[PDB]
Amino acid sequence: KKMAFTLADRVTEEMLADKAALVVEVVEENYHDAPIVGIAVVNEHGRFFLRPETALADPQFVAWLGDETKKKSMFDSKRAAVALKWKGIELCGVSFDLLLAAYLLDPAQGVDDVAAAAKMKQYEAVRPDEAVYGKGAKRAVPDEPVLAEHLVRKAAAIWELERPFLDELRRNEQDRLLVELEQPLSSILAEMEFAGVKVDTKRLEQMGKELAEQLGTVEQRIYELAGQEFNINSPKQLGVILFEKLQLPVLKKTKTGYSTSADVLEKLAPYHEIVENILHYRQLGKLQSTYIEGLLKVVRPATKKVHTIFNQALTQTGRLSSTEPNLQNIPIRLEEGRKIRQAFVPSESDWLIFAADYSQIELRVLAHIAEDDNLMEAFRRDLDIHTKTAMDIFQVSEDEVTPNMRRQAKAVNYGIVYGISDYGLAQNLNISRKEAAEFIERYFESFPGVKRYMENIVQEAKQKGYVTTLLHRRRYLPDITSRNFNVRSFAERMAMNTPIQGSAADIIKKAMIDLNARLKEERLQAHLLLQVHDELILEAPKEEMERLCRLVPEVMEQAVTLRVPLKVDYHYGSTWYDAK
DNA sequence: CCTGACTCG
DNA sequence: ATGCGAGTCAGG
Ligand SMILES: Nc1ccn([C@H]2CC[C@@H](COP(=O)(O)OP(=O)(O)OP(=O)(O)O)O2)c(=O)n1
Ligand SMILES: Nc1ccn([C@H]2CC[C@@H](COP(=O)(O)OP(=O)(O)OP(=O)(O)O)O2)c(=O)n1
Ligand SMILES: OC[C@H]1O[C@@](CO)(O[C@H]2O[C@H](CO)[C@@H](O)[C@H](O)[C@H]2O)[C@@H](O)[C@@H]1O
Ligand SMILES: [Mg+2]
Repeated sequence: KKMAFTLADRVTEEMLADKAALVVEVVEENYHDAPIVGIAVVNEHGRFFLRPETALADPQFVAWLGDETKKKSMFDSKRAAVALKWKGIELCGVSFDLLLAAYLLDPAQGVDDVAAAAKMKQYEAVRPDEAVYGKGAKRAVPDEPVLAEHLVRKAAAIWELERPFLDELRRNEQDRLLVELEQPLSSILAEMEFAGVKVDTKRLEQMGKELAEQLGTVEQRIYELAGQEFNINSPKQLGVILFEKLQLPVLKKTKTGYSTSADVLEKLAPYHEIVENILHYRQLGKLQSTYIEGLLKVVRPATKKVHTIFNQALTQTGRLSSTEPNLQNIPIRLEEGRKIRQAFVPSESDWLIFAADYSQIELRVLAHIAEDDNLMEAFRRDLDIHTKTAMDIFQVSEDEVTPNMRRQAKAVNYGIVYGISDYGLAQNLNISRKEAAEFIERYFESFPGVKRYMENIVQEAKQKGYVTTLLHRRRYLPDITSRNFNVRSFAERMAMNTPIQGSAADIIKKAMIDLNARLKEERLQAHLLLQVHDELILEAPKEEMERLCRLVPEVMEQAVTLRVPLKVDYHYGSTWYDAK
């Protein structure tokens, strides 16, 4: 615990070796336009600390940073790349990212800093970030001496941990997943985040003004029906109004009291007309707080752009998550909410939004992995299982299936293949439990391969203690052999779902890499804006639409080659809303 | 701060 | 006990 280093005040030649562990410290969680508090470099020649003003204004250091031939090893390179972009500097040459390495080895570890990654290899010559910066209102950058040693130790750890981590990834056959998929994806996500999505605040604000009025009307209507005023957004107060004052049936209780979830309220619709109004109120209320007010709070005034952050090392299945703001959960299911999408527009005049989504993606992936003849045959015949299920459930013809019915059927298809109980299905379709049980049985009867697969994958998981995806992503499930019925059950269902969702995640990620290269290749101006799990959203001049209508679907469909074909749907328009 | 509500894939 | 994976919000 005695590490010597150089607290430099000027950049030297030895600090620019062609191989180094680099630390560009951004303390603020949201690194967009966030300050860089310090720099640390560790290479063949030594350990150095540099103040941001010093290094980032140095022509040789900036050149080194942007030199792809000068290899850098880091932890969360995207954070540094984006922070540097906001500082007008280009970062190239990142050959190793410890965050992604740790993430691939075991998502469950929740590695959020170098220290946490270090503990995976019994390395402890580095402190946790939280211990150094403190938490909450106490969070602060320590005195230079302390800060300097911290950043240098983190760089030292990355320097010493690279081989051990690559070694383990190599043994798990995940080294290519890191070097050829996640790392190149990281750079793509950095570009996407920095580019941002332009927002039509004039329109969003007008929508918010009108929403407030409509919300106000529903609010009064609710108080009138309840014969009293109360906080509708308080499940507690609401419970008293519904189950005590109004005497409605209590269909479910949670640890804190009566449940007022949407599923329960919808079931109480026949008893009082105040329940439908409350449901509507909550929807409108969510639109206002989150998609109007909340979104407006994160819009960069000067450019009218929103810059989300795609967490690439968080989900347990390989998916990405989106935060501050979350642009992966913008309304679309209900027309009222869907209009929020009219506020998301191109960043340049005469540009359009282009959206492409994978068709029945996880059913296709499951057909491949399970090798279910019927299911594979269905996709080879280009059938729509969601629509068919809709036709069967609602007892209607193909042309009588509304997009809403299809969505409900969609949830039924995925719920069944992922282990929904008869109780769950019955409650969802408001049908007899026996009926639901028969529907499920009949479902696997139709797809025996899938049934066998799910049974086998659970057994494999119990023996190996983990499951894997097509591209070797991994997830450990230690609870799978648990004595407790509940604990075990959840683990088993994770064994049934993770490989499928995870593989779908592997595919779209590769599609993004392939698409990006194709774009830069054809010198097209079109560029990715967002990824929404199984869909990619781009913007580009209208003149490039024709090319994209072929390129995007193609690249996405050819990302990987399965036993069944991949199909991509796509549309474009003046706003994200119109891209339908 | 945790719950339970909304939103999406 | 009762498909999976996520984030943000107001109220507790
Ligand atoms: N050293 C390696 C080897 C493989 N992979 C990932 C890349 C995606 C997938 C490619 O597997 P292949 O080697 O092409 O086939 P395989 O390993 O035989 O796969 P399978 O177990 O399904 O036969 O695994 C990796 O990340 N690192
Ligand atoms: N209720 C849902 C909806 C989606 N998903 C997962 C698997 C499908 C994936 C992508 O979502 P969708 O595109 O809505 O599903 P899809 O099968 O691709 O249906 P569509 O053909 O309309 O794209 O997310 C899920 O687990 N449960
Ligand atoms: O830079 C993203 C990277 O950092 C982690 C851990 O430090 O998450 C931080 O940043 C996220 C985006 O701003 C926040 O949602 C999160 O709260 C904050 O700790 C990793 O999880 C992530 O991969
Ligand atoms: Mg889809």
